[PDB]
Amino acid sequence: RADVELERILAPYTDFHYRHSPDTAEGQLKEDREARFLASKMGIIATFRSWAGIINLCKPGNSGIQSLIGVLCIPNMEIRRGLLEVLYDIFRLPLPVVTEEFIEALLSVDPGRFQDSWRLSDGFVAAEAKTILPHRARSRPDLMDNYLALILSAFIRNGLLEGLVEVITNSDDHISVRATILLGELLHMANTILPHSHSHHLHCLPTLMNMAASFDIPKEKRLRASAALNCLKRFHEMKKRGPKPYSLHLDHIIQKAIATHQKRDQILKDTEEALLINLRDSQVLQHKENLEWNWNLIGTILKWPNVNLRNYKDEQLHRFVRRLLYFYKPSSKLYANLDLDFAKAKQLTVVGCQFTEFLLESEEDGQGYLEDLVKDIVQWLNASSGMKPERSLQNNGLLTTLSQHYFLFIGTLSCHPHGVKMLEKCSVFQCLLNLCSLKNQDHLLKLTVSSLDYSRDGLARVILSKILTAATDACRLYA
Amino acid sequence: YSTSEMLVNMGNLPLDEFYPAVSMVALMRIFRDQSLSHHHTMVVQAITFIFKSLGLKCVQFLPQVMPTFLNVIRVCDGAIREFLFQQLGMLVSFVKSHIRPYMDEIVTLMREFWVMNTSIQSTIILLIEQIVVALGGEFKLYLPQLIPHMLRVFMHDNSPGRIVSIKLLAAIQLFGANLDDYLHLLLPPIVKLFDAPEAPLPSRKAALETVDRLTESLDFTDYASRIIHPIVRTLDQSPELRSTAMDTLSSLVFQLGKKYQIFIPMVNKVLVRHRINHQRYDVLICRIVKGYTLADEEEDPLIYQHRMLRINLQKAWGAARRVSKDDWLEWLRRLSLELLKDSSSPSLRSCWALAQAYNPMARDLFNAAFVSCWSELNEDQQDELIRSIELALTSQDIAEVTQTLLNLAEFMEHSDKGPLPLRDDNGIVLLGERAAKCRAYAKALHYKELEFQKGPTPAILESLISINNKLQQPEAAAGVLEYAMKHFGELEIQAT
Repeated sequence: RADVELERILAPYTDFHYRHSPDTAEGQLKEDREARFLASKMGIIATFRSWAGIINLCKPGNSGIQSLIGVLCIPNMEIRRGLLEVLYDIFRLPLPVVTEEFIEALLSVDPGRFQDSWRLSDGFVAAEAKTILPHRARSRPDLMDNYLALILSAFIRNGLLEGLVEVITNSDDHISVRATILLGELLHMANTILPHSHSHHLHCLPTLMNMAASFDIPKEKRLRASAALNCLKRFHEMKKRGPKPYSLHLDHIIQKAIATHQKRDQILKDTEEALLINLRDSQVLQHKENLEWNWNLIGTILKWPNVNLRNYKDEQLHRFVRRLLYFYKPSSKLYANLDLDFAKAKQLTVVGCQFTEFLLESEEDGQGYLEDLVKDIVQWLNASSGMKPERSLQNNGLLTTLSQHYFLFIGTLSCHPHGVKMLEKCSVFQCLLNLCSLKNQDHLLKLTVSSLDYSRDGLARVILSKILTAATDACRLYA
Repeated sequence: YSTSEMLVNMGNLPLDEFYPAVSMVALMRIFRDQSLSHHHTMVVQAITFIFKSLGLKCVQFLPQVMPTFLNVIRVCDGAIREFLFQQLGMLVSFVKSHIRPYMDEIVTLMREFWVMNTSIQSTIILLIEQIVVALGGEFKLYLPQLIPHMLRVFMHDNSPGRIVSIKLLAAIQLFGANLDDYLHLLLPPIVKLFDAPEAPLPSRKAALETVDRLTESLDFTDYASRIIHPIVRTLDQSPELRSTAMDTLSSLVFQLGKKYQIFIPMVNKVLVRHRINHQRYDVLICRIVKGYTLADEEEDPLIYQHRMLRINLQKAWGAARRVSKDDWLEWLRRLSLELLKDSSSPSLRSCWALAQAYNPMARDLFNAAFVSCWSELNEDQQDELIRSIELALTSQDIAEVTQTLLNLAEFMEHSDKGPLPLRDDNGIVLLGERAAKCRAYAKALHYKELEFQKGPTPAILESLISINNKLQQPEAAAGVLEYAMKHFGELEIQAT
C-alpha cells in the first residue's frame, strides 16, 4: 500500500502514546517504551540506507519524513531526545556526552580524542596516526560523500534547519546543547560536500538571526539564540585546529618532517645577568631533591637562543648541568621509577629531550656530559630486554613506569648529524641490532621502530630492514 | 479576603510556620499607608530578620512583601531611601534565584535614583555585587539595562582619587562569564582608563588588575589589538607601572597561541630599551619562538580552563486592681505586650519593638501570641489563665475589651486542638449571654444553637425567637414556633 505499510515503523516516534500489543503486562510498561524506541530506531536507519527507502520516504507529496521533522518542533521532551539520537546515527556523527554546558560537550567530539586502540598493547602509533594524519588522496572520489550529500539535501529541502533552530531556542538546557552540536556538524558537513547551488539557502540562518536581533520578543528567548550562536562560534575553531597529536612519539615525527621541508627553502643578547637571576630561580641547586625545582624555568634555560654551554663557559653552568645530569640518569633510580600516570607526566618528558639537545649544541664540551647518559642507557637496555644473562626483571616495570620514555631520549639524538655519530662511539646501534631477534619481547621492538629517525641514510635504515624481514610475524605486521 | 483568612487560619496551617505568616500581614498593613511614614524606618529591620530567620522557607512570602516594598521606595523621599536600599540588598542575598519575577522593576527603579554625582553611589554599587552573586549566571538577562549608567562613570567622575571607579572596577570582576555579548562595548571604557596620564595612579592600578582577573573566565583572543597597543605605550611612559602592567600582558599572551609570534619584535624593542625583566613573561616567549609541543599551541582558552577546573503571664493576668475603664484598657495593652515578649518564637519576638511604638498592630496579633504561649504551658499553668479570663469577662461591660476576648474564643474553636476549656461545655452558656449585650448577634445565635443540640428546653426556644427577630429574620423565627407545636408538649406555649 501507499502510505500505511512502510510508514508503520515511524509510529513509535510520531505517536505520543503507542501501544504495539493489545495484551501485555503493565509492570514492564515503562521498559516496553524504551524497547520500542531502540527497535524502531534501527529500522529508520535501515530504511534510509537503501535506494528503495529514500525515494519512498521522501516522496514529493505527504511523506514520512515531513511527519518525522514536523514532530521535532512540538515541545515534547521524550520524543526530542529520541529523535536527536536518530539524526546523529543517520549522518554517522560521534555522539557527545550528556551535560548542561557547551564546553564539556565540545571536548567530547573533537577528532583527536584518546581511544583505546592507541595504547602500547594495541597498535602503538600506526593506529593513532591513521585517524590524525590525512589521507594522501585529493582526486579519488569518495563514494560515501555522495550518499551523505543526497541525504543532507533531502532533509534541508524538507526543513530540517528551521526545525533544529526551534529545538535550540525552545527546549531544555541539556537538549539544546545536543542540537547545537548537530547544527554545527551539519553546517561543516555542508560547506565541503554540498555543491554551489545548494549552498545559497544554507549558511545564512534566517530564523536564528532574526530572533537574536529583535527586542520585541521576550528577553529570555533573545539571549538563548544569541548565546547559541556564540556557542556555535567556538565549534568552528575546534574544526579549524583539526586533529592534533596526543603521544610524544607521533609528535616528534611531524616536527622533523616540517623542519626538513623548511630548511631547504634558502632572541636576546643573553648577558650573564639574565642567566644568574634565572639559575637561582630554578631551585635545582639550593634544594637538592626533585619535585621542588621549577620545571617551567628549566626548559626556558635550555632552549634559550644563545646559551649552549659553549659560548658561556661558567662554573655555575657546569654545576647546573651536572646536577640535572644526575636526575635523568637511568642508574640513579630517581626518574625511572615514576609511575606512568604521574600528574606532570608530559612536562618532565619534554624537558628530557629538551636537555639532550642542549648538550649536543656544545659539541666540543658537552660530549663529556653527553657520554654519561648514553652509556647507562645501553646498560639499562642490556638488562631490561634480557639480551645479556639476567632475570629480565625490568620487563615487569617497563610498561607501568616512565622507563619507556627513554626511546624518546635516544630518538631525538638521531636527528642531528652529530648525534648519530655520537651513537657510533657509544655503540648503541650495535645493541639495537642484536635485540631485533627477540621472540618473547614485542613491546620492546615496537618502541624502537617508531622512535628512530629514518630521514637520512645510515644505520637507522638498516635496523628497520632487519626488523621488517627477520623477526616474529606479529612484530613484522606492525612494522 | 485572603488577609482575613490568615488571621483565623482557615487553611489549617501547622503552628510551626503559622506565626511567620500572621506576622507579615500585620507588618504589611502598616507598610502600605504613607500616613505612618515615621514607623517605616524600624519595620524593615524586622522584616529583614524574619527572612533571615527562616532561610529557604521565606520564598512564599516574596509575592506579598516585594510589590509593596518596591512601591514604597518609589514614593518615599529623604534619608529613608538611602537606608531602604541597603535593606533591599539583604533580601536579595537570602532568596537567591526566586527574585527573577521582580527583577524587572528593581532594575528600572535603580535607573532613576542613580544620579551621576550624589551620595547615593556606593550603596547602588554594593547592591549590584549582591545581585550578581544571587543570580549567579543568569544576570546577563538584566545586565545591559544598567550599562548606560555605568558607561559614563570612567569619564565623568569628580571624586578625589577616582575612588568611585575603583569601587566599580571591583564589581566588574564579579561578573565573570555573565557578560559575553557586551564585551565589545564595555572593554573600550576599561582600556581608556590606564593609558591616560592625567588619571591618578590608584585608578590606573585597578584598570590593569581588572583585566587579568577577568581573563580567568573570558576569552580575549578576538580583542587582541585593542588592548595590546595601550599596554606597550604604558611601559615606556610610566616608570612605576612596569611591575603590575606585565602581569596583565603575560596573562593575555597565555590565552593567545602562536598568533602572538608576530608581535614579538614590536615588544622586544620596549624591553631592550627600558630593561624589563619579568620572570613569568620570559617563560611564555621562549615556548612560542621555539617549539614545545603541538597540542598546546593554538589551544582554545576556554577548553584549557575547563580542563584545569576538572510563666510570667500570671502577674499580667492576675492584677485584680483594674476598676476603671481606662485601667481595663491599660490592662489589655499590658497583657498584649507581655505575650509578644515571650512567645517561644523569634518571629513574634521581633515585632515586640514595634508594638510599643504602635498599639493598633498589637490587637490583631493577640490571637497569634496567645496560642503560642498557651500551648507551652502545662495543665496547672493554663488552668490559672482560664479562671482569670472568666473573671475578666464577667466584670466590665466595655465592648472593645470583650470583643477582643470574644474573637479569641472563636479563633481557638477553628483550630485543630479544640476550643479552650471553660466552666461548662467550653463555656457556651457564658459566651452566649456575653455577646448579647455587645450587639453581636451572629455569635449569640451560634452559641444558642449549640445549647439546643444538647437538650431542647422552653427557655432556649424562647431565646432563639428573640434573637432572630432582632436579626431581621421573621420567617426563621416562625419555624421555631412550629417546632414547639408538634415536637413539644401542648398548651405550654406562652402567649408572649
